[PDB]
Amino acid sequence: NQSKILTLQAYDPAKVLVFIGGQRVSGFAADTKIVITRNNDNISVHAGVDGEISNALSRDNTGVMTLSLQNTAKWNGYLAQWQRQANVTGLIYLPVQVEGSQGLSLNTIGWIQKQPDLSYGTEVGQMDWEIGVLDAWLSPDQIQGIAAGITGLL
Amino acid sequence: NQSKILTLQAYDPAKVLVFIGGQRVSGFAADTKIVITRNNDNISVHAGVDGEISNALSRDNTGVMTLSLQNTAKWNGYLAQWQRQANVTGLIYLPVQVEGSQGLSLNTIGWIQKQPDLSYGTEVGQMDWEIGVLDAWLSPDQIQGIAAGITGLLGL
Amino acid sequence: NQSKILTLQAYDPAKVLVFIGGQRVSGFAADTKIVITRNNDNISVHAGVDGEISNALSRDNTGVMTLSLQNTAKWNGYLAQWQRQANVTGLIYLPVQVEGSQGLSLNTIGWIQKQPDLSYGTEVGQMDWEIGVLDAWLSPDQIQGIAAGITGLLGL
Amino acid sequence: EYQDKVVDVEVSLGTGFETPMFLAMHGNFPERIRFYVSTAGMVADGFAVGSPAYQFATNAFAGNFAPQRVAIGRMSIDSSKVDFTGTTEQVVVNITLNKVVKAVKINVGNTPAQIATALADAVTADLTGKATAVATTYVTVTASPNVVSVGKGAGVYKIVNESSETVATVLPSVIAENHNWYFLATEARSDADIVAAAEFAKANYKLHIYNSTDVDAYAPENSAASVFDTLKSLSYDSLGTSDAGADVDFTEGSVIGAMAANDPSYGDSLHLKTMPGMVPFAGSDTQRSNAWSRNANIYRGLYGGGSYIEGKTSSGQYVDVIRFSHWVKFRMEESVFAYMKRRSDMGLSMKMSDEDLPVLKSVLMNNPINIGIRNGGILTGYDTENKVSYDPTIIIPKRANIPTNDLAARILRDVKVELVYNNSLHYVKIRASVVLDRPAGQSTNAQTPMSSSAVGV
Amino acid sequence: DPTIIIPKRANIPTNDLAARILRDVKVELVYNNSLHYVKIRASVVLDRPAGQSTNAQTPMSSSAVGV
Amino acid sequence: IGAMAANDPSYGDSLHLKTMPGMVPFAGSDTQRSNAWSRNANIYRGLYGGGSYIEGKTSSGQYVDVI
Repeated sequence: NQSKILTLQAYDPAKVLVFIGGQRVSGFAADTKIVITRNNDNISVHAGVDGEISNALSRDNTGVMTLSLQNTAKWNGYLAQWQRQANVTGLIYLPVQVEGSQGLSLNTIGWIQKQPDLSYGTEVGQMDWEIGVLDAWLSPDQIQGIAAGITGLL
Repeated sequence: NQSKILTLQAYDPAKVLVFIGGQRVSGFAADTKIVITRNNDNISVHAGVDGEISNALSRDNTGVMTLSLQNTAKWNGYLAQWQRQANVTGLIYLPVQVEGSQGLSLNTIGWIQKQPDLSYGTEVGQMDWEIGVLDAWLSPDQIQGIAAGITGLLGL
Repeated sequence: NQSKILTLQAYDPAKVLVFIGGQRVSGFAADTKIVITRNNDNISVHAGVDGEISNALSRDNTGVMTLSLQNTAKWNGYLAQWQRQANVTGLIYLPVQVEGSQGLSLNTIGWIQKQPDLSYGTEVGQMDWEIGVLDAWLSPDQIQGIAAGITGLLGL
Repeated sequence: EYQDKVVDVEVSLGTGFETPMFLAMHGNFPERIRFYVSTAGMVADGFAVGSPAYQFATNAFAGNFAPQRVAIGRMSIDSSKVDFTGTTEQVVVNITLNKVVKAVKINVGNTPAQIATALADAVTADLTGKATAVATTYVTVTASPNVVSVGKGAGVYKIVNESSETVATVLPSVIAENHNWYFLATEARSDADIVAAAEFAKANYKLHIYNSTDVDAYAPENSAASVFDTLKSLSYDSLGTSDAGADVDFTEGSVIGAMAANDPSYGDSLHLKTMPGMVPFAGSDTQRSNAWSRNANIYRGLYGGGSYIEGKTSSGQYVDVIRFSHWVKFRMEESVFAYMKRRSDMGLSMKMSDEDLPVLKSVLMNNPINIGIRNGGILTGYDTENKVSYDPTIIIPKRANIPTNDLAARILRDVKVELVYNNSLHYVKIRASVVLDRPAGQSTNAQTPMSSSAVGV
Repeated sequence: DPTIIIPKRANIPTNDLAARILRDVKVELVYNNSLHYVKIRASVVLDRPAGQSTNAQTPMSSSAVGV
Repeated sequence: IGAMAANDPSYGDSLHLKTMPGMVPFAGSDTQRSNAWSRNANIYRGLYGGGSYIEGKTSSGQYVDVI
């Protein structure tokens, strides 16, 4: 057996575009760029004493997306102004779309949940805005292939 | 014996349908949608003076149904308007149906018992409506293979 | 079905307005501003001797409203002075209005029921005023599309 | 389509499975196999009420396990014979040209010969000018290209169809045609015909059911003169049972009505099941023993009801075991075949390599095995006498063991499976005891009972 | 589920770049039908509700014989 | 042809058990099936409710997927 390359195109971080409200976000920090996590398990299991087991499907898809940005990016001021405006008026929902390079994607409606701490030191710091999303289901739209029907001997 | 899966498809909370008056109800909250309970036991026992036991079936079958909703749902306004109208005129009885998923179901006539208490706080609150129902006997209905099983039980 | 946002604008605690006598009240504390509750249920049920159920509407609609305030607010002094004046003369009834945000509201006439208990400790304390209200039926008011929904319910 | 009524409400008042196949002698249609869903469908096709096919169909649908669909075989009819032997109003139902129900009637010394000739005379112009009847105790009836059917209506007489076409050659014809049937039944109750059908049934993996009115069934245990002896001596498997009404209404349907919907995966026996349509066996105690040694099952009534007994086959093997084996075979090749087809439809057909062969363990454990464990048909666990486990095992060859010839031919073999069957309960014995004065006392030895003797030499 | 496809810059013909036109954007939807006509099949019993077989086994979904 | 046009040979897949939408199952007994096989005359045969093409042997005896 010979080793096989998975994808014919390399994973380029610059192709992972982030769109909030219709504008592209620029000025990301080092190390990680986007972190997407859910809040609860998808399926819960009720184990029985005798051995019978039953499962339930979760109806909650709330998630938290973390955006890391440098202190010198204008998007920090953008987010602060949006936070103030949403506070005074009341409308807090804006669209959020993330396009992956060679991975899964995401497209739902999000809001600003937590503001990050602001540190000042010898080096340029990092601030992690926490954005919450209505649904956190990742979508395999970019990949081509329909084998879900083929798979499954249930 | 080894382990076994009780059913084939998983229980889904969204598949449980609640109908009041003829419209589906949306706006449930927290981790408990509905709670159905009775008011009295089915049989009351009495001791004798020489060991005999006498059992008496109950003829009252009313119960309660607690509906948990967010205070941002329009069904709160619907119920409030219905309560005011019922107080003004007198009609209080409306149909109630609950179609459970992989579980027992209900179909009877209900009424509004007690209005919940609002609580404006930091987070979004929860209001619990007590809906009283005439008959509270749960029906197997969707579950199959019950008619055959019922005739299988022995007793004397 | 998938997930859905119940409303368009978020519930804001500061948008809830409380009026007593004709002045807005400021100085709320902790994580609970007001709590509105009733004293009795709307309908009481009685069992019969042969399965009949008889329901009787209640004709009492008084309730309680707990107001939570810091002990550094001037409205404490306002309420104390009002209580003393009411005891001396006899006038105890004043209007009370609560305008909820994305929720039910209230508009009735209230009175001061019980004076809270002070507690001077290390931290800043909390005083809870019980305000009794004549009518405690919550009104949909701001919520739109309620008149059409009310006529939609079926029943017999 | 146009619907005048927005809401329509029609009121009425008073209101898969293994399909069997019954090989009758008739000519009501040109085909050799037809499927019916109710007796009402058979009458429309010109089947006389009380005819062999009609009686079989109604018995089958009346059981607790009715198949809900039956197949009828076709054999050419050259003559039909109505025998009035035995003392006996005697209505005979006839249908001619598939357009008339000629229910001729007779009323009646009282010997068969009187009624035998009397009916033949009544047949003349009783219209009826398209068929003939000739007397002789019994009357011979023959059609011309006219569909003629005769069925019992009353009395003691019986119907004996006749045909020159031999069963041994017809069966290949009906299997070359639609083959979606499991139970095999026939009305050619001659000794040769039964044996021929039994031989064919085991070659094509069908199940052969038949009834016999022969008195030799329960003849003394040393006498071998019945069909049951011949089938037993050849080690065939067939569920033969002895009944008296078999030759009048063909009660084969009643037996099938209690098995068509019975799933083999439960290991459920045929013992003690009810047979709506049969009659209790009237033999004495010794006769029952004689039939038992013959492997000729009987339908015996106990405590007011009726119950089948022991379901044993000709070779001595229990029927449920025979049914279980067929179910394992049929539903094991199907699951493997289905999985292979799905792969080929995607273009990724299976290939004989170590990276894909192991998948067959998941396929076999899915459809045939796990279904047989939930229902209790297949035993599992550990045995402390044999000190051997009962878990199913599966072994799959690796690419290094496949002979080069099979690679050219693309055949995989030597796949091995292991199962354990779970037995039902048939007979129970009790040992009661009634005390009169005092319950038997016991020794005051409160020590733990030792399990072995110290001396071992 | 609705789907949307958008061309990439490598597939736009050079002529459309001069004219500044984007095309071949594709969308997909499914429409939900209302209800118009309903039919009922009522039945009135007179003596006894129709009895059922005591076969308490799970109903098999297919026939074993498939040839 | 409809079951081969888009099937690139590089996967080594064959015509065994593939579904032909429009052909009718072969009916000739079972011995007739044996005669055709020795003839290198493939047949469309129905099993377990569906239709399945059995073996794509060419006139010379070599399997089609090899050719």
